[PDB]
Amino acid sequence: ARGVNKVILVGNVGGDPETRYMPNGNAVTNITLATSESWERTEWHRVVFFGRLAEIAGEYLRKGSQVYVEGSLRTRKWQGQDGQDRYTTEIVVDINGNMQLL
Amino acid sequence: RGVNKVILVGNVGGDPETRYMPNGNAVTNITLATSESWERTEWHRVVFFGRLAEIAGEYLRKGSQVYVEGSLRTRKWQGQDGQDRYTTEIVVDINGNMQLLG
Amino acid sequence: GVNKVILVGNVGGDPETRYMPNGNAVTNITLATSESWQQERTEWHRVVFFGRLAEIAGEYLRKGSQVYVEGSLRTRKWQGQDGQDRYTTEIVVDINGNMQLLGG
Amino acid sequence: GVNKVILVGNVGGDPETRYMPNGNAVTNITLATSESWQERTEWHRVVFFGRLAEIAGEYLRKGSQVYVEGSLRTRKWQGQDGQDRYTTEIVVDINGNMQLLGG
Ligand SMILES: O=c1c(O)c(-c2cc(O)c(O)c(O)c2)oc2cc(O)cc(O)c12
Ligand SMILES: O=c1c(O)c(-c2cc(O)c(O)c(O)c2)oc2cc(O)cc(O)c12
Repeated sequence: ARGVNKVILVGNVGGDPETRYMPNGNAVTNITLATSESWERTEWHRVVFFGRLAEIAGEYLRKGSQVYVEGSLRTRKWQGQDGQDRYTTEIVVDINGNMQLL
Repeated sequence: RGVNKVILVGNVGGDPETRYMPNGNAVTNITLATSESWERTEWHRVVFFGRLAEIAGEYLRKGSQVYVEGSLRTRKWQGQDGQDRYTTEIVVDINGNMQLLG
Repeated sequence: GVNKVILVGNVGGDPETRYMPNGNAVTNITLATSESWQQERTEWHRVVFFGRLAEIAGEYLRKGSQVYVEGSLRTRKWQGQDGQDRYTTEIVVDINGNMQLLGG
Repeated sequence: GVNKVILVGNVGGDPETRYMPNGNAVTNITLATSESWQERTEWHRVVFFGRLAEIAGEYLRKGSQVYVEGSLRTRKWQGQDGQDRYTTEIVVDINGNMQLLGG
């Protein structure tokens, strides 16, 4: 009927956080997060924070910061300037998730 | 050198597609639906490797409820038009887990 | 830090739910998880729910129900009737956690 | 079923590592996680086996921050009987994971 959709990541922040405000005006910050698994492959994650965690992320995270993150997966549908249909899967960290500077 | 973990419980979207590579090894593919009701449903591309692939292929059907634990991998590809596209999947292999529910 | 527990298993007996003056509900179960490989070892967990999930658990869980549970670990200290220190570690599932009835 | 625990916190004292009749290492720590609402800290008994036991023993120290993923095992034991006692531990072995944090 309904399910579980949970993501946990520990890794290093790719560049400085980009935080912006909606009209509301609630904070949304964006980062990319690198995790690596060795047998080396590194994996880049698009993490987006909302609400209090957005402000905290925006304030405290920097390029190279190590951080723990817990959220859920959302794939957004969007259009390129040729029309078409593109998709991006992100890790949404909001009130139902968590973040910890490490 | 990071943590990259995904846990999902949801219902399988269509019958599993399983195929064999050279080497004699199974890879099965499903889509998995998770929903949070106040309703939004989220579709996940899950791909299994190794023993779990055979087990998935054999036991999962359209509508099956299943628990899944894997890690996120986004694959880059050029679409027929010149463009870069990305597909993020949940890889469930020896480091992950699956459990048929019901 | 982070303190997180995820369990899928079968409920051991009927839930025991009770209400405080407030009221607010608290329900208790035991939950069995097994790893098979001996031929199986089963592990018994003391899970306790608070708030909305407590009512939902109380209502919907029964002996034998399969359920998913996400909470955090709390270990309670107590003196037993021999005067000795005892400890009980529970999985607390509250507003920060989650529960999902499985099957149909 | 599924029996999974994930913790991030600070190690309570130096790790205690010991070796078994074979050669295999087992190391023990306590791990503190805290939530402020103004604060409650929770102490976890974590026990490592195999490679992670050696890595834990070598690299973890009092105050180290670490990520840990394991499963819950409650052990029965006598000790002094006295009486029989029970202790729930987080077992981190080949099916789990650990990551030293900080840099
Ligand atoms: O899984 C969940 C979860 O973890 C939290 C959460 C919230 C916090 O404010 C925390 O600090 C925290 O650690 C967890 O909320 C939730 C709320 C839901 O409606 C449903 C969920 O499934 C979760
Ligand atoms: O999460 C897991 C994990 O880390 C390992 C693992 C850990 C090590 O330290 C190793 O050297 C290794 O080969 C595997 O096995 C697993 C096996 C499962 O069935 C399920 C899991 O979730 C894990």
